[PDB]
Amino acid sequence: SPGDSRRLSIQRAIQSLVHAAQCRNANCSLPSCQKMKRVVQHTKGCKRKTNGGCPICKQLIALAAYHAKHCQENKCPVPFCLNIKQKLRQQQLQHRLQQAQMLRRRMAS
Ligand SMILES: [Zn+2]
Ligand SMILES: [Zn+2]
Ligand SMILES: [Zn+2]
Repeated sequence: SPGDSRRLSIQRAIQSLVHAAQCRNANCSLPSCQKMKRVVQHTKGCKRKTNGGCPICKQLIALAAYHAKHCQENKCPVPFCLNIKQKLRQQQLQHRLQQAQMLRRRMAS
C-alpha cells in the first residue's frame, strides 16, 4: 500500500539520521551513513537554517519532527530535535495559560 510504504520509508530515514548524528567512524559502512552524515555536518555549519530558507535544513527539521515526537534522549544530537521538544513544551505552557484564562474570565470584572 502507499500508506505502509511512506511510513516504512520515514522510519528507515529517522533510524539513519539517529545513526549518522552520532557516528564517528569514517570507517562506517552503512549505505545511508555518508549522505546523512553530510546533511548533519551541513547543519552544524549553517547559520541561517530555516529562517533563511536553507533547503537542506528545511527538509531535516521536517524529518526531526517525525523523530522528536518519540525521542526520549536528553542530550539528543539530531539537529533540531531539542528545538522541536522546546516548541512542544512551549505549546503546553501556553495551553495551561489558556486553561487559567478560562477560569479567570469566569470570575472577571
Ligand atoms: Zn555511520
Ligand atoms: Zn542549512
Ligand atoms: Zn532526538
